[PDB]
Amino acid sequence: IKELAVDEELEKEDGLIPRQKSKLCKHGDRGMCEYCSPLPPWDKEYHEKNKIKHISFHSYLKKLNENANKKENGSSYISPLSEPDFRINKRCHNGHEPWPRGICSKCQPSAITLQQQEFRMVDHVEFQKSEIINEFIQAWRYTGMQRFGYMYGSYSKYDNTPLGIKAVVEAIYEPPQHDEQDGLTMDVEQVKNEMLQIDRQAQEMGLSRIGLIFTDLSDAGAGDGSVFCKRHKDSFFLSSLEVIMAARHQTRHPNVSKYSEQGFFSSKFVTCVISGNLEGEIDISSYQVSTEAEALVTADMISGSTFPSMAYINDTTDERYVPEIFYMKSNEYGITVKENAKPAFPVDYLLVTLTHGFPNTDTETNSKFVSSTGFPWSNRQAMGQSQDYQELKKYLFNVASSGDFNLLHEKISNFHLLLYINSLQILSPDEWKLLIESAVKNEWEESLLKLVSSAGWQTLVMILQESG
Amino acid sequence: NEVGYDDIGGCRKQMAQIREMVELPLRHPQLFKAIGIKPPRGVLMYGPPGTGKTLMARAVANETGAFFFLINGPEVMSKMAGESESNLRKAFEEAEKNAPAIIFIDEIDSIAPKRDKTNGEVERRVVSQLLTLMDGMKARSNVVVIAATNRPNSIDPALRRFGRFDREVDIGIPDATGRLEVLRIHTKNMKLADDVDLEALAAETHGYVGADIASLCSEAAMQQIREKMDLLDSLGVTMDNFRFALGNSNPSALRETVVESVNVTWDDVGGLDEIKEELKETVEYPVLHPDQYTKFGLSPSKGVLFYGPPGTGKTLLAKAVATEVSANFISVKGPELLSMWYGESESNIRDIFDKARAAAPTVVFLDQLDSIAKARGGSLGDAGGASDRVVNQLLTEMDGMNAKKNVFVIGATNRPDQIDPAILRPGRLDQLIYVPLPDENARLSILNAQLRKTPLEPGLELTAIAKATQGFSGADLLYIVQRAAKYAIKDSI
Amino acid sequence: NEVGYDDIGGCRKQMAQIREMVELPLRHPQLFKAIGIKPPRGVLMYGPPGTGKTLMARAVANETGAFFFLINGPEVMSKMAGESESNLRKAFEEAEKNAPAIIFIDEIDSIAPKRDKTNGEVERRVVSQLLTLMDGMKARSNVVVIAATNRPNSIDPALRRFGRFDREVDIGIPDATGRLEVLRIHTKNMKLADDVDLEALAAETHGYVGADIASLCSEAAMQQIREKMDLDSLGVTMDNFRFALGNSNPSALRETVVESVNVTWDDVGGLDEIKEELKETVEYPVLHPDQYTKFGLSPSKGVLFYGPPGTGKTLLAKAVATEVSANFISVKGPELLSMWYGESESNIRDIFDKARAAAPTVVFLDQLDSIAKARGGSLGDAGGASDRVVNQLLTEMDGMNAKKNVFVIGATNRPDQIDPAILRPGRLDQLIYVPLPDENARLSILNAQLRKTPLEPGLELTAIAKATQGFSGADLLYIVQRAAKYAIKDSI
Amino acid sequence: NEVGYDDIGGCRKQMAQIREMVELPLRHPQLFKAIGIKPPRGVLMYGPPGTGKTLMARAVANETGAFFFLINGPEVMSKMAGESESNLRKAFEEAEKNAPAIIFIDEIDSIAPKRDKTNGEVERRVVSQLLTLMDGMKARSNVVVIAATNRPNSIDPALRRFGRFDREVDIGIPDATGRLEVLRIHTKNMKLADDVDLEALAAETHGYVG
Ligand SMILES: Nc1ncnc2c1ncn2[C@@H]1O[C@H](COP(=O)(O)OP(=O)(O)OP(=O)(O)O)[C@@H](O)[C@H]1O
Ligand SMILES: Nc1ncnc2c1ncn2[C@@H]1O[C@H](COP(=O)(O)OP(=O)(O)OP(=O)(O)O)[C@@H](O)[C@H]1O
Ligand SMILES: Nc1ncnc2c1ncn2[C@@H]1O[C@H](COP(=O)(O)OP(=O)(O)OP(=O)(O)O)[C@@H](O)[C@H]1O
Ligand SMILES: Nc1ncnc2c1ncn2[C@@H]1O[C@H](COP(=O)(O)OP(=O)(O)OP(=O)(O)O)[C@@H](O)[C@H]1O
Ligand SMILES: Nc1ncnc2c1ncn2[C@@H]1O[C@H](COP(=O)(O)OP(=O)(O)OP(=O)(O)O)[C@@H](O)[C@H]1O
Ligand SMILES: [Zn+2]
Ligand SMILES: [Zn+2]
Repeated sequence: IKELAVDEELEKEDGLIPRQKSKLCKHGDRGMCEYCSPLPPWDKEYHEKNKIKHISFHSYLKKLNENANKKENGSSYISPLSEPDFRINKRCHNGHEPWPRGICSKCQPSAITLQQQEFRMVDHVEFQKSEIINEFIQAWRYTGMQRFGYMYGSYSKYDNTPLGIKAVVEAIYEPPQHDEQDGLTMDVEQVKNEMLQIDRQAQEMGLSRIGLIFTDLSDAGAGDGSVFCKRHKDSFFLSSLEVIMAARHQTRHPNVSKYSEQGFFSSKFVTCVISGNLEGEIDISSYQVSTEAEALVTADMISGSTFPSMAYINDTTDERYVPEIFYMKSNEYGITVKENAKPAFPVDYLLVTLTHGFPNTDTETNSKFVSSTGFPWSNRQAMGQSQDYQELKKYLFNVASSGDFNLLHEKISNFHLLLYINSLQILSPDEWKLLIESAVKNEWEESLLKLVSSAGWQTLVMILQESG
Repeated sequence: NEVGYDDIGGCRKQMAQIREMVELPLRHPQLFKAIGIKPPRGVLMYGPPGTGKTLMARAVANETGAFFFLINGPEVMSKMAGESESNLRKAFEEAEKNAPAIIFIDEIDSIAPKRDKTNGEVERRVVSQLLTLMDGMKARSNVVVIAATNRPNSIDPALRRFGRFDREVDIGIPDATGRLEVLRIHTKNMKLADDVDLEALAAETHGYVGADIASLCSEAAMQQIREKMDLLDSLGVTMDNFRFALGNSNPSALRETVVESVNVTWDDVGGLDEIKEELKETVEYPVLHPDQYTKFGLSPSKGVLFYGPPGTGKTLLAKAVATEVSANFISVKGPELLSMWYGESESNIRDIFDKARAAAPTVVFLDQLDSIAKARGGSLGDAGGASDRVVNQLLTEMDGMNAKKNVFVIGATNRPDQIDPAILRPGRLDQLIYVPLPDENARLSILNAQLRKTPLEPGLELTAIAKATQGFSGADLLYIVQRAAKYAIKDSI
Repeated sequence: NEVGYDDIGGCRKQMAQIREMVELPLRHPQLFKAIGIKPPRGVLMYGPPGTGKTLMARAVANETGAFFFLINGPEVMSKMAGESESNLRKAFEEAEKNAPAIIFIDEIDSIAPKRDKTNGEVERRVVSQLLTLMDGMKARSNVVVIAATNRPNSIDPALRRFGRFDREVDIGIPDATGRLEVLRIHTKNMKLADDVDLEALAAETHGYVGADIASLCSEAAMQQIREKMDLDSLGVTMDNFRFALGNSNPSALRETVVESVNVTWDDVGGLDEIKEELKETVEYPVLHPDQYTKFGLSPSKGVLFYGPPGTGKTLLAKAVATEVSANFISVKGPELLSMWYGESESNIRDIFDKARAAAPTVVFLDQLDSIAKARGGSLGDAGGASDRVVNQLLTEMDGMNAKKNVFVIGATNRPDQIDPAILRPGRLDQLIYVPLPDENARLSILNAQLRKTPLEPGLELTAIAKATQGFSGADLLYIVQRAAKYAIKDSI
Repeated sequence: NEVGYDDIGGCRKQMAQIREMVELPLRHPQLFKAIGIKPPRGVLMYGPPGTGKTLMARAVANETGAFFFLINGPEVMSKMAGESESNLRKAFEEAEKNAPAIIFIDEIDSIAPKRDKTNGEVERRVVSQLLTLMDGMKARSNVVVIAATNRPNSIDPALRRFGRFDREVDIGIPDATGRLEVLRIHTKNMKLADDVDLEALAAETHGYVG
């Protein structure tokens, strides 16, 4: 099987950390005893020294390869990187062949200790431009209600975190949803039918749906104060209703891995939320879900509770056997061992954090999508920017009826403009594929003149001039 | 894929004890509320290994209709951060939600040791969780707990209370008709020949267990396919394959508690024409006529001290007495002494004393009296408490044992005055039988006894050899006859 | 770069025996159908180190292509929370996921031994995890388990049962030209000369289980490159293997002498009558043991000896180890005596258990006055007494099988400290007092030393022997020891 | 610091046979290819401590220019039985990366004791890691291991069987000429007068370790 091009590059590099000679070393200069030996990239002591709170899963893959492959014979190639299962094997390899009549300890799911995950799949989410997500908050500034979107992007290496993958996003697509002041809830059938055609155009453009965003602002008084502070240390970090939508999105998009026995493991999916800081701004934060316990129990046992920090655990009806969930908390006198014989266990423990950021404006490798970021989006029907062909006379117009190719190609690289053109499918699919590849790639000057000489682009500007 | 119900032979007496115990109140909630007696909620099975502990529990629970919650011994307590109690609390809670249920705790001796052999802190946490949760089943939830173990003395003594574990079921070794019954249900799917005789195999195998009988049929089939192999047509297991399996293999006595009945018949010790009437009143008459002691009220003397000259005296003067019983003989000997410095000094004898009345009939032979209580019972004794724990359990287990079941002990030594005099206390050794030196009328029949399987010419006079033996005992009679067999094979050489 | 079936020789009988229980449950499992029985799982190998236990396990794995697995002794033994009980069942379910598979547990005595010493630790619950794991293997013809150890008596006897571990096999010592097959494997890659011959090496290498043979050819290559002061043609020679015999020790770092002292029949001076009576010992009934079953009587169990010291109680005591080359052992008198009181009866037990396991064997005793102690302990009052050391061997030597080549032989100097039950018939029958040699036997006493040294024939052999008028057999060694430092006298 | 061959004497008959044991397979590994057999991996030294057991390994390391890996005895065995097996795995992996390399360990009796009646120690999981690490790695790799200890009979007999530690050297106390040689070495910088003696000063010691 074949993995991603980014995932195979992190596997080949060892990522060792070099050290220097010290006063504690008693050996010679041409050697190393223990104090200047090469440090492994999975040691968590070096991680918390530089305030890195997770061990960068590609290095966690290396720390399990040392346990799988040894100096001894072995002759196995097991590679035990699989999803730990809480479901019940029906055959059970014993005399209690039905679960209605019989269950023993080798098939019973053990009591969940609630230990936090030490490794994250995505180590650092990054963005492309501050003007891209400024249009997303501007949707709230016009209708006053919450929004929703899906992030399309790619992946590359990250040199800050040892053996880490960074998440790059390029554009944000919004599905048609019904907004509300308190929260939001849309139909999953019309979104999945709409997201199927966007994945078609994302393949030729080199994009993949790897993220989503949802807003939560609660403006205070619209004067000096920006927003309220809903999510803090004493309150919930992520609501339990949005854990369900984050869990189903990770199971729909698996990550291919040759080390896993099933063929897919350790999904690379980000969930970002606009919530605001403690003091005064609308700074965002992102956390992703845990694979070890939460990713498998969401198929059978997650039920909604009235508290945003916790989630209710329901009962067993003849196939849905669940084990007891335990966690430690302080009582009125001291700190005690596991107490939970009670439902509504918290879900903030099962989240691992990420580091969001925006790159510097002075230099970058590329940006690939900065045309205007002011074009009316596809499914923004709550706002007034959902126009017909009247907008195409205002937006591009083949500027001033005779456009220069340095000023014409800079507008054609928009994500939602190219996704609006092919829906009319005036051009051929072969000429459309070279149209979107010219706008997204470099050395575009020889191929842009091929587009203007084609009869399909001439019919597009002729059918636009007669219409309003 | 499970075993049936009638696939167990030899254990029919303990089957009828357990069919009314755990099967009948499980399917019938009535006839206990009407009689006003609550059913027992705990049974304990114990005995030697390889006797049917884990087999009978799966057989009695399958074809009755039950839940059959299985739980293994060493699989629990191997958890981290203290979740073995939650795996035990969810075990008993999920059983009573869909009653009737059976909770079979297999290998309970690996969970509950005694409080003097405690290890760490998680071993105390799981024995007190089990004792608390056992008392919570008094709501008549139709939950029966079956516990199987191997050593009843190593378990914690706080498990047998009024409600936790009241009844105990002991599984003994099968007899000649019992070992024959397991051979019928083990050669069912096997292709057998006509030369085999299962009655002769059960009569030869006396000290065999319920697991050794499976080795006798499986090794003879493996031996037959080692012969039939060349360029599957007929694979009937022959008598010689079972005879070879008796030779190369062995019973369960791998220097454990010995299971054999090696006894010789009469006229195998020479003479005894005035001594045979003195030995017939101690191992036959308590078995043949037990009512003569119950009508009068006397305690039968189950112990006779033996001492005599060199030569004979140890085994052939004691094993020739019990020809009519021929039960299992569990003996102590030379290597069965203080090998472990802690605990295993009289605890290896505690399963001999308490099991003699539970697994009756069982004859225990006692020898090497000068190596157990020589310096410890004397006037000087032991000073320091190092190994003074040997002369206590040999005396305090005498008054605590009555003549309820068939018990028998025999003490034999070469020096009768080298043992502690409290072993010869009244009430236990009131019958003292002395085996004397064989005279001239008995030494000639000794030479006719130890020359049994020999091609002896009857034309010679064996009296003339024995007439020159006055201070020569039966060992010197064995010494004078071994040299006669050395030069006899040299004539063939 | 893996080994195969032809990689090791010398154990060809044990190779064809162990190949039946691995190929037939995997290649052709249809023979177990329509016969009723179930194919077994456990194979038990045991022997001395350096015999190739792990070599035979890897050779049968690569020659079949099965899913081989390895479980080490000291590796998986945890003290954290019982993790050894979770990692044993983890290895069993991983071997059950791939068919066919084979696991290997070396040094199985290190994982949960017999409870004569520990009896209270977690190893009691470790072995009981292995009982229910092997008995719950209802998956037919999938997993075959093999094990390797060095002492079969230190393991718990619950493993030797029907289900888990039956069909044990002892990997013996390649004495019947088996070292020639080991030399054919190791020396086939080295460059050889014409003077070498592998048949002239196995006859002189007593023991030599195989690990030291691989060390012998490597050390012979070190002697060949030693003369090179430094295009290259080295080879080997016969003198390189003769250099490696004397300048390298055989497998005797644990015990000094256990095999022999390199003597023969005619190294004891005189005493031709006891040479005839020594032909009624274990030389006699081994090649014909059915005559005693025909005649219906057990053979002689023990012959005892006592007399003047220095008359052949170490030469003739070690001459039995050379006239049959049996599994000899060497144990001293108070070396059997231990410092612990509870060990006073088990130390004779493991010695006698090795005698019935290494049949045919030769044992002996020296200075039984420290062992017999006919009074039975001097005073008492202690936590332990000197009474269980003699009362245990008098009963254990009676509880031995007659057809197992077990016997005793004595060498004492005091006939009064020994107990009358020690000299009992059936345990020590022939009361043979060793005599002082007369004038007809003291001529070959000096000739026992003159066989190897080049004595001048002009010197009269009986002139020095005629000076003895009641001397012992060791006193004529003192003359040739005095002459060993009186013969040179000018060559400094 | 930077020691050489001419810094110690006395054991020169054993120093010559050491130079054919650790320098000859490293400088000329193709000589064992022509003879067929593999070069030896483990040679250990013993004797009284303080005859220069640690200085002998540093002298042959600086006189060859190879990599010098060092694992201390009472340092890596004092951990909680979990990092010692990974330190030995890191020891053989780093020496393979920068071949030619030597591996010097000292006080192996603290790592490898014998099994006796006084059970209760750890005694496992570290030496068994050294058993499965040392029997491999012989695919003409330029690596050798050198052990050092005080009591040569307290070591476990499984190490000195074959292929792991097969060659041994006995560096003991020097003779009268051996202490005379180290007296000239240790007095090369002290500006002494002509009144001092060397043969009489060495003969008046007669039991002095180096
Ligand atoms: N009536 C019987 N008594 C004893 N054993 C039997 C009987 N019938 C069959 N067996 C054989 O004995 C085995 C069952 O023994 P079991 O599993 O009970 O061992 P145990 O020592 O009695 O208990 P445990 O399993 O706890 O050691 C079966 O594999 C079967 O072949
Ligand atoms: N009727 C008999 N009278 C005398 N000796 C006999 C007789 N039958 C057999 N023997 C022989 O005498 C021996 C009996 O000796 P035994 O085993 O009693 O030794 P012991 O020293 O008397 O026993 P202990 O060690 O208890 O004193 C047997 O080996 C047997 O060959
Ligand atoms: N056919 C053979 N028979 C005996 N020895 C051999 C054979 N072939 C090679 N040898 C030598 O014997 C040694 C095999 O010993 P091995 O590695 O099995 O030690 P072991 O102690 O048996 O293993 P374990 O530690 O599992 O008990 C090898 O080093 C090899 O040189
Ligand atoms: N046939 C012989 N007769 C007498 N002496 C011999 C004979 N052959 C060799 N010797 C010499 O006599 C010595 C034998 O003495 P031995 O070792 O038996 O001492 P011992 O005191 O008899 O033994 P123990 O310590 O068991 O009493 C040998 O050193 C040997 O040189
Ligand atoms: N040839 C020599 N013989 C003896 N001593 C020497 C020699 N050359 C130098 N020395 C001195 O002896 C010391 C060597 O001791 P070393 O460092 O070996 O301690 P050690 O206790 O032997 O090492 P370890 O800690 O490994 O046991 C050096 O400090 C050095 O000054
Ligand atoms: Zn260092
Ligand atoms: Zn199950």
